[PDB]
Amino acid sequence: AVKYLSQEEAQAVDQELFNEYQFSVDQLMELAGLSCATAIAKAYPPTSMSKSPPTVLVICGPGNNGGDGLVCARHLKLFGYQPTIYYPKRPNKPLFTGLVTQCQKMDIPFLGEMPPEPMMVDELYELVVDAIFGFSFKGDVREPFHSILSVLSGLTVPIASIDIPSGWDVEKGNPSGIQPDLLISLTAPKKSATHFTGRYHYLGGRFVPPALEKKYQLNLPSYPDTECVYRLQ
Amino acid sequence: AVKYLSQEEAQAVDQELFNEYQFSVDQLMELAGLSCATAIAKAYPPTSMSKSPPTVLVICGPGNNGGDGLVCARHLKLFGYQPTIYYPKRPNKPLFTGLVTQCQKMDIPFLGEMPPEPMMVDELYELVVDAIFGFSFKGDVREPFHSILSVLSGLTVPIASIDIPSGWDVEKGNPSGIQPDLLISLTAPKKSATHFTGRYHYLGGRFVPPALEKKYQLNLPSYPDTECVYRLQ
Ligand SMILES: NC(=O)c1cccnc1
Ligand SMILES: NC(=O)c1cccnc1
Repeated sequence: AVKYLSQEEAQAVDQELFNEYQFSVDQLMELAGLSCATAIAKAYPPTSMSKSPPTVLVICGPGNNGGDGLVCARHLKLFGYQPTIYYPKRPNKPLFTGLVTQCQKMDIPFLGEMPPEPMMVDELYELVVDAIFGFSFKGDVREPFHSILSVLSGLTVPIASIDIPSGWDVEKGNPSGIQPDLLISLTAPKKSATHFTGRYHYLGGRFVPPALEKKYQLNLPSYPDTECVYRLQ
Repeated sequence: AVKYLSQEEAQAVDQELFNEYQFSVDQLMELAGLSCATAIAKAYPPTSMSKSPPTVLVICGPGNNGGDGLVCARHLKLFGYQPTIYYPKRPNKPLFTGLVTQCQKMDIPFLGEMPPEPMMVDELYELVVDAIFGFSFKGDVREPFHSILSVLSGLTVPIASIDIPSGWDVEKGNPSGIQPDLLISLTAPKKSATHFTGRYHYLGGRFVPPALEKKYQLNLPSYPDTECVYRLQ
């Protein structure tokens, strides 16, 4: 029975990965990101899609979720998707700088603004990746995010959330939030992930050292062969 | 027809990845490394192996090949292998520092010395990963490497080379060198890889931007679905 994490649990575990075990943020983000694009490509394969190539909106927030998001975009390009990225609040740090520019020399479009009504989103993108807020977030959804979140939960087309449905109280979830169709739990799943309603819940981040796994008695599922994602249930 | 690279070609391409496209060395090394452990796990699966868990020697040199090597070790642990690492000449830089310590808190053994005769190697390890020298190397195999290379080409058990069979003149190859059974070409394959004799030749490093691919007219094979490795022929 794979454990779902308290907010403090996760941040400590995260803590070790950078502290004791010395994974750089570069490293794990790439894999977080790779896991994401993997999950998505599996969930919703291009063959099974309605356009060639299949369009996806990646909506990246200001912290790390954004990061994973950007990686994910780029791998999904590689995987055959035609992503567009909207990245409103960008911190001025080489990491995020780097990932942006990577995406840019992938001929990945960035949008300067969110289209205002969900119907136009639905019309321009087959899948929306929610890269806004992750575990460590603690309410106070400032603009423009409230406004995007607002649009998002109006969509017909499905949303893929990275780690957390943005704006779900990380433990509470949110009865009235956005209800994404795929939730890629990274590292371990989060208490909120029990409120998850949709059709795909992959786990990702094949990097937990078994010592860490036995520490925070995670009972991780065995990933198959060489995969970096596992479907749940 | 996938192009095999001149030494200068590769280093320029590499050059762009860090320059124009701004991939950090952290990033691409992880994927290089992940590709490697992938290739190996596929080539030689634990089920098909003779011990449980299947032992592997990873021999890491002083430059980047070593790096990929160390990553690879750790992913292969994750993949179900029981690797040991011998890492004689270690540069004092946080990158390599980091990867070591990662491996260490994976309960991965490091050897203090190379066992002297290949028969003992054969007896203690089912597969030897050659993480010594890559493309950019330019002869003058200094000790202890000549001595290890010497042991290596005496082995019964198979060798997996990362990017290059260490001590093959990167273009010439080496008729009388080590003759590894799996060669994981990273990014693109190298002129020497035409002299390759053994049974598995995977290509790896799913990160080439198609602009780069069209630039250095690489004609890369399409990786399947979400894989980070392709078997050749
Ligand atoms: N965003 C990440 O890289 C990450 C790292 C560890 C746990 N969860 C997510
Ligand atoms: N060692 C690596 O990360 C690498 C990067 C680019 C090309 N080949 C190998």
